[PDB]
Amino acid sequence: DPPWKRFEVLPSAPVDHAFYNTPPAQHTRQFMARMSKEYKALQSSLPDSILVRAYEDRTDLLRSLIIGPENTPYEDAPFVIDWMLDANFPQTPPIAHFLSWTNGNGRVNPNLYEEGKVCLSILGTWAGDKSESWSASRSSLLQALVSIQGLVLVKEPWFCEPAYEKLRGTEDGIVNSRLYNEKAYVLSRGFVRRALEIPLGGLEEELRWFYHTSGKLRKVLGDARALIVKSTATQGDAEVPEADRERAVPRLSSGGIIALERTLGKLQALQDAQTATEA
Repeated sequence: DPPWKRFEVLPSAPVDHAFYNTPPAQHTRQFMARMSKEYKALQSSLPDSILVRAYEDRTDLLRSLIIGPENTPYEDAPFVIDWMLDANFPQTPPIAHFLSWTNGNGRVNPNLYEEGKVCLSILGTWAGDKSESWSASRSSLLQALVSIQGLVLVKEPWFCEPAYEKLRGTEDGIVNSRLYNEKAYVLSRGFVRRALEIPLGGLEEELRWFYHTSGKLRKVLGDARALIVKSTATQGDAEVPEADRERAVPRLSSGGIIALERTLGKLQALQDAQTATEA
């Protein structure tokens, strides 16, 4: 009944799930009691910006949706991860397959690979970042999901690359952070397009409610169009205006404008179809 429920168990894993064709393993006797604790934590503590779906028929598969936070290149865009808990969960970390709707352009974040890999210590896939290593007694799916939102979908993701952290504040790191954020912003807009063009199993009504009923597609379109005007006004300038400092995405290049307007045609076409169906 609620249009935006943070945690729900649905009847059936969707056929579009990344792990739909991997048959479910047996799991230990303690697995189901552990999932009861995991569900209780998701229901109690997921923020409004993270949806999770579990399934009655596949107790080893989950799908999550994270909305990009405000004043990041990711703002208002949907990030979907398909999850598997293997036979050894929770001894072993959950397995993440990120849906990278990047079309060969590269990564949308240094830790979110185009083939689906998520590099975080809490997923057992990276050594020594600010997310803590996985362990059954400390860790949870909830903690994994808030680590992605809190440590990956950040304001200046270019520094998620460990080598580059030493360059904060420097003239080159500032320039490269802006260049990176311009690209992540344009690519993230394409994530809104993909999530709405191709119905996502178990998340169709939620996405429609967020982008249509609650007005976030209007916001995405308005923000992009306002950014095209400001980018046209400042296309030459050697330095960004003072009020636009501290903005995650202060301006776009000419090629980014064109790229963004390609996506706006598809996003406006989605709004137009919705406005039709309401007549």
